[PDB]
Amino acid sequence: AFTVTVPKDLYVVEYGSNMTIECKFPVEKQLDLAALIVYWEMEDKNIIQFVHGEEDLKVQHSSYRQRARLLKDQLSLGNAALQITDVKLQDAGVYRCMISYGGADYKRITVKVNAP
Amino acid sequence: DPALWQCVFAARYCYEE
Ligand SMILES: *CC(=O)Nc1ccc(NC(=O)C*)cc1
Repeated sequence: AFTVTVPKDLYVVEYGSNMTIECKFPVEKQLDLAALIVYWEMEDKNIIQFVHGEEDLKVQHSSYRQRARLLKDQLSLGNAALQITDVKLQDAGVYRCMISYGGADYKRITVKVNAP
Repeated sequence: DPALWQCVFAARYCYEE
């Protein structure tokens, strides 16, 4: 039916770097932005709420404001790519993309943060 | 499912802000 995939399921990133984590979803021909819903969450923090073709930033957790955003132009390729700039120690944890595009599915990604 | 996710995203927004 509708499956969401992740290239890797664990990312180890250095403190202060930028990271891009990816979720893939099925896209048949062009893209129905009306149909597309994306949610990124980690731990109990609201990262990204994208639904019915529109962004919502007021719901975003304050620690990610202006630091985290969803990379749109890959979506037409079936890629929900969350980029976080200037990774902090507190960005370590378990993330989860949730995609609705007709069907719905989600995957989990673990992030590990170093320090040097 | 997107309903449930928007239910939870809105619930936390109430808590945070
Ligand atoms: C199902 C659902 O969406 N429940 C819900 C949404 C939003 C809020 N918001 C606040 O309480 C501010 C509560 C419950």
